[PDB]
Amino acid sequence: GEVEELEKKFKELWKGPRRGEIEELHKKFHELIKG
Amino acid sequence: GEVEELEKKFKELWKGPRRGEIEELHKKFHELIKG
Repeated sequence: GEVEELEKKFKELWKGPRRGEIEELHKKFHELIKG
Repeated sequence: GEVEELEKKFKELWKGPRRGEIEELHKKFHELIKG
């Protein structure tokens, strides 16, 4: 197990369950790890 | 199950397994869902 898990949960939440709440979390990830 | 799954896998990959590869994926998420 490496990072393929976080990526799969990503495209799986946009196409399946809700979506607006998912991309909202992505914005949080930008303020979570910065760049 | 809603979005708490993607968030947990997030902070779990930074603090546990590798990390540089995780934040790298986050950049991909920005080009994955745009804003």
